[PDB]
Amino acid sequence: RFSGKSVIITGSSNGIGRSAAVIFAKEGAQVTITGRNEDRLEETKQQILKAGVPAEKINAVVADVTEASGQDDIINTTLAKFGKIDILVNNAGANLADGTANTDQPVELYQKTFKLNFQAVIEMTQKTKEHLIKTKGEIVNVSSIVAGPQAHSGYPYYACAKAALDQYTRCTAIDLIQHGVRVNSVSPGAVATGFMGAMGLPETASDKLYSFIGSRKECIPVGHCGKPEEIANIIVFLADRNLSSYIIGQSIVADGGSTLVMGMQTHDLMSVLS
Amino acid sequence: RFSGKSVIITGSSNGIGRSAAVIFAKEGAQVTITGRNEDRLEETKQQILKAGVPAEKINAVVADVTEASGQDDIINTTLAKFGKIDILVNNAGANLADGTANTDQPVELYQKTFKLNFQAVIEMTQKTKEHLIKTKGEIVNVSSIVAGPQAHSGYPYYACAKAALDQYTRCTAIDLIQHGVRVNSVSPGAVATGFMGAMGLPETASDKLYSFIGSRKECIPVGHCGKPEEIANIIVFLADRNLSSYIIGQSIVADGGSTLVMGMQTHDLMSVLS
Amino acid sequence: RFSGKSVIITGSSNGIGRSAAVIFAKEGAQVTITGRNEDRLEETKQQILKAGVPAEKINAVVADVTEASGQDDIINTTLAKFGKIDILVNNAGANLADGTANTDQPVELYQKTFKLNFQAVIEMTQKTKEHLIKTKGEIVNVSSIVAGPQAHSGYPYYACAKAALDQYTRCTAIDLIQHGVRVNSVSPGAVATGFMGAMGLPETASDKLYSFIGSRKECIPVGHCGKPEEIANIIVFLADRNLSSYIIGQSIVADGGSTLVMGMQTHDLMSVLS
Amino acid sequence: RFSGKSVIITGSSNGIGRSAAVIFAKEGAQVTITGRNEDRLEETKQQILKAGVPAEKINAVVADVTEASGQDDIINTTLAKFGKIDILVNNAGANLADGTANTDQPVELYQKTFKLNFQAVIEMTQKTKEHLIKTKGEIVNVSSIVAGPQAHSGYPYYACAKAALDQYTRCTAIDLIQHGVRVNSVSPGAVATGFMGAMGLPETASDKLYSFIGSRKECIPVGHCGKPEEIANIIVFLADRNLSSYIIGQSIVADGGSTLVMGMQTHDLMSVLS
Ligand SMILES: NC(=O)C1=CN([C@@H]2O[C@H](COP(=O)(O)OP(=O)(O)OC[C@H]3O[C@@H](n4cnc5c(N)ncnc54)[C@H](OP(=O)(O)O)[C@@H]3O)[C@@H](O)[C@H]2O)C=CC1
Ligand SMILES: NC(=O)C1=CN([C@@H]2O[C@H](COP(=O)(O)OP(=O)(O)OC[C@H]3O[C@@H](n4cnc5c(N)ncnc54)[C@H](OP(=O)(O)O)[C@@H]3O)[C@@H](O)[C@H]2O)C=CC1
Ligand SMILES: NC(=O)C1=CN([C@@H]2O[C@H](COP(=O)(O)OP(=O)(O)OC[C@H]3O[C@@H](n4cnc5c(N)ncnc54)[C@H](OP(=O)(O)O)[C@@H]3O)[C@@H](O)[C@H]2O)C=CC1
Ligand SMILES: NC(=O)C1=CN([C@@H]2O[C@H](COP(=O)(O)OP(=O)(O)OC[C@H]3O[C@@H](n4cnc5c(N)ncnc54)[C@H](OP(=O)(O)O)[C@@H]3O)[C@@H](O)[C@H]2O)C=CC1
Ligand SMILES: CN1[C@@H]2CC[C@H]1CC(=O)C2
Ligand SMILES: CN1[C@@H]2CC[C@H]1CC(=O)C2
Ligand SMILES: CN1[C@@H]2CC[C@H]1CC(=O)C2
Ligand SMILES: CN1[C@@H]2CC[C@H]1CC(=O)C2
Repeated sequence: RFSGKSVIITGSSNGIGRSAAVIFAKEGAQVTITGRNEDRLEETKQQILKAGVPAEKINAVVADVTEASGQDDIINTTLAKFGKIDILVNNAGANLADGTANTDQPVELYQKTFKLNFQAVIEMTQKTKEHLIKTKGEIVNVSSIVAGPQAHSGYPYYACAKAALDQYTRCTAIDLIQHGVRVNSVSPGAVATGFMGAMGLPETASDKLYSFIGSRKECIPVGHCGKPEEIANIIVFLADRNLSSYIIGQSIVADGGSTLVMGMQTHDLMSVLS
Repeated sequence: RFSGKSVIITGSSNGIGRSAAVIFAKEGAQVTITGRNEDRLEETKQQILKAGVPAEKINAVVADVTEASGQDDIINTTLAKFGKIDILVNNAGANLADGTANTDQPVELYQKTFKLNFQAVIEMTQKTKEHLIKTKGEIVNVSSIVAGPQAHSGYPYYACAKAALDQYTRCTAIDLIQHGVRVNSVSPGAVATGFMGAMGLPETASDKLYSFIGSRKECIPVGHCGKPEEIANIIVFLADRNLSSYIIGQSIVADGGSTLVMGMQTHDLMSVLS
Repeated sequence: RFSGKSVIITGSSNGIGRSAAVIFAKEGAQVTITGRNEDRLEETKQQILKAGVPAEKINAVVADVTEASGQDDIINTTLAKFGKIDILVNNAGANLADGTANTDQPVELYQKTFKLNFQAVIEMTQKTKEHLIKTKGEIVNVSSIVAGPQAHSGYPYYACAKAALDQYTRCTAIDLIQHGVRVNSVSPGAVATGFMGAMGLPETASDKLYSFIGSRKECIPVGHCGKPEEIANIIVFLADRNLSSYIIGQSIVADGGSTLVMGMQTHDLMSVLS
Repeated sequence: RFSGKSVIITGSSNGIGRSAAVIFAKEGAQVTITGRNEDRLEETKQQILKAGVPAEKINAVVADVTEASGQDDIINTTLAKFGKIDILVNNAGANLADGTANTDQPVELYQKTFKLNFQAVIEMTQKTKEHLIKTKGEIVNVSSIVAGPQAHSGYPYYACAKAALDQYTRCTAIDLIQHGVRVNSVSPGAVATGFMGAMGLPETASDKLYSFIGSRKECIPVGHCGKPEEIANIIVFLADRNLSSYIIGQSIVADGGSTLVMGMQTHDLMSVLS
């Protein structure tokens, strides 16, 4: 339970952020849900309400997490309404696509990619710090296996932003634990959300993709494509001092086993000898 | 909840294994607790009973996990009494000490060390496999930060056994997930248990040690020495398909942040310039 | 030998870059040395000339690696004077300081730190590619143990920039190898150079700091503080396709063993028991 | 040069060891080559003689590295003929096969796999130490990408033995460096040698297998299967204190980029959408 806890979940107007928000709410938390898409943000709110959570325990904020005023709005409204902040979930993120790929992607794409997936995390962390230390709270960042240890050459900026995020999780974890706040992270593998849709893929195509990798053991050993709730459960676990108190500055990989398979292992000996 | 689940926790006559066993039991599991020390095994049983768990839901077995007959006894009695096996927790382990240290420790110490911390894990895994696949169960191994990434030159065999364990967790996870069983692990940092006592340290000395590292931020950033329950909570989380289903073949580090600190970082710039 | 090889070493006006430059030159390579400080760049040129290398083999360029103008001059002058580019070593880097520390360092320091330690690498890589694939050349990046696996909470942006670099090395390595160009990196530990001076420390304080860590085994196990040449040697090995041809997208750690020591290991058992 | 250097290369009767042996010899070192197969050991000696090296510089010893008798002969003959030992390269190793696979391989295969790939290293290290600290020598271990970070479920014991080796390299490196001896390692990926033959594959099948993976970029990004010399080169670099002096307790990965590819990346987006 997170009864009474004030929780801020960035990027909760869809996917992982949404699931996490409903879980926190079902666990008795006062949650600040936010995003840019007003319709989807409303959908998240309705799912929480449908869960039997009173409207006063929900603070929906329409904002761009990369904008200073948007960040301030998210934080100020949660403070005004809940009077404190216990947990910060830096979940908002995306693999920004402009049509280019590989090392040829423009630096402008690099700037925007880092602006969202990294700089915004720094800013939310800095602006939330003082409040988290007054409650001896938590921070849970949402990284990705795209950070490594394998190469993700098709989209280096997104991959490197996450890699930067991981070391930021470790740095802020060791610095902030001094003041009583724990910092950890989750590195998801493939998760069927609106992620590919945001990259430009029609629902029909994103579905085909998630379905394909979810059925190929060399893609996802576990036998199914990740679901938002599966990642949300681990974000919640890491946000629960009572259960994960001894875990500090770590990002637990949740990829159904994807990173445990090499490209060379997709061929079996026999078939190669034929 | 683990209502009805059949759980085998090796090394549950003390420390982490004990805590995990009581948690599983409190969660409604039928637990097989085992060890070599009859008195301590009984103490674990009593703690479970004191928790309000009926005696029929407890299978206490006195055995040496490195002995074939001991392993068989553990497995057979749990099958006879519970009729199935859902979770295997390879927790039994120890840093065997014979008075020597560093690369000079004898190979005989290496053989015994691996016999317990590694070979016994292989054997329990092989003998439990078929039953775990009939229930599409779980395996949770208990490794250690002594496996790396830092060197632990004072006791190379214990350190290397754990390192071997980690790759075994990954290997068996990818091989066994094909048949529906998930395999993960936990790599604890310092935990105040009977661990140092088993190495030859009197309770008074082990207490002084755990107390010292628990109060030095450069030793354990979190501000306290690990408690068995803190590691147990994560073993339980990993044993819960419903919550950690997408985590496969991973060992989550729980060391209060110890491995995040370098030896060179124990000196601050100013004091060095003085 | 690098006879018939055109090499560009950014940040070769001092420290590691300087050493790398003199070795490449001694091995018969046409070398382009660069930096912002003309006095020190001249000193580098001087050491190369003293090594018996003819002036027509050395192309000194004053430039700011973060400015497009500087980048273009570095590349164009080499192409104009040497007609091609075989090796590019992204050595330029620094832990920018503004007096602030920890998670409190301003985003402005972040932006400047990344522009130098990461964006400059992206840009030099993008602008040199074409010529490197022309000669089936090499790329050697210089990172730092500051990227991980330990936390470096005092200067997060410098740490995270290096963490991003490492994933960039991997991404470009896998992307550019299909065009015949190898990408690798070296992650140095502490090395007595002008690094600390650039941070604001007078030579006396710098020498003191370096001497101290070089004499404490819990700081640098190898027994001495690293010297520029020790890192230059491995940069040269990685730049020599004839010798390291099978190493791809890797960053070899050269820290005299620093990352192999935990902060907790700085205290021996007996000291604690008293 | 290794002029005035006495070098022991276990497993130098074939593959990587053979290549390493010829290079060391070409660099003017007194070399001790060893193996069990006298025919192949002779072939190694022959290549060294053909390289212009005098017979008094080469000490061929027939021995089983897993037997104390063999270990003592390897060491004593070198000391008797060359008077000292400067470098020890633990190259001997093999993925022992008995027809079984996966987590089902018997503990008996485990014991044999570890005795060769791990215990033999412990023993050679313990028995050579004294002489290595006498000359402030080097130790280079040969591991494998088989240790991780990916799973290698088909042959767990060989994989785990290498994982144990890596932590042993780190432990002994930090322990032996205080006595002036450097310990490092190289983790090769696929390399066309007699490795597959030892596993039971006829030369034709072996050549086919090696050619296949060397031509598929998702298998070996670099474009070719590794050759013994490519690994020997890095072993020699690590054995050359004059060049790698600052590298301690590290195992550089030389797999032509294999570990940088995920099984999921073997499928491109467009192929999936159709
Ligand atoms: N899906 C996958 O396979 C993986 C996802 N991840 C991580 O998960 C997160 C994304 O969620 P899913 O993963 O659920 O993605 P979508 O389901 O892609 O969710 C994106 C979320 O973040 C928000 N967001 C994106 N950019 C901005 C912005 N500039 N300002 C405010 N909000 C923004 C979206 O808001 P709305 O659209 O209004 O803007 C939305 O709530 C990222 O941190 C991502 O890296 C990591 C690994 C794999
Ligand atoms: N304590 C710490 O700081 C850390 C502990 N760990 C891991 O935790 C586990 C040990 O528990 P704690 O950690 O709680 O240790 P103790 O509290 O040391 O518990 C040891 C447990 O394992 C059992 N055990 C040991 N050897 C054998 C054997 N041959 N046959 C049967 N049972 C055996 C003991 O049985 P009884 O004594 O009868 O025999 C007991 O239940 C190991 O896996 C260890 O590596 C990992 C990192 C840190
Ligand atoms: N020293 C250490 O302990 C470690 C160093 N490293 C890496 O080594 C590199 C730094 O070299 P040393 O290590 O030799 O450092 P200094 O000896 O600090 O050398 C810095 C070098 O880079 C150049 N440089 C810095 N900023 C710029 C800029 N904006 N434009 C052009 N050139 C610039 C300097 O040129 P001049 O000042 O004219 O501009 C100089 O040649 C970095 O990549 C750093 O991260 C990694 C780990 C440890
Ligand atoms: N080939 C590959 O793709 C990879 C190889 N490696 C490592 O390379 C080494 C093997 O060499 P290649 O790689 O050249 O293999 P083979 O070409 O397989 O060479 C095996 C070598 O070790 C010796 N050897 C094996 N078992 C014993 C024993 N019991 N006693 C004495 N010598 C023994 C052989 O001697 P002879 O048979 O007389 O006994 C021979 O010189 C191992 O350490 C292996 O793990 C790591 C990764 C990949
Ligand atoms: C890197 N890439 C990200 C997350 C896993 C993988 C597949 C996908 O669909 C999006
Ligand atoms: C390696 N060593 C093990 C576990 C953490 C560290 C301290 C201790 O007391 C026992
Ligand atoms: C790697 N090395 C460490 C931390 C940053 C850099 C400079 C120094 O003096 C100590
Ligand atoms: C590293 N390399 C991989 C797996 C084991 C070894 C032999 C081979 O042919 C492929």
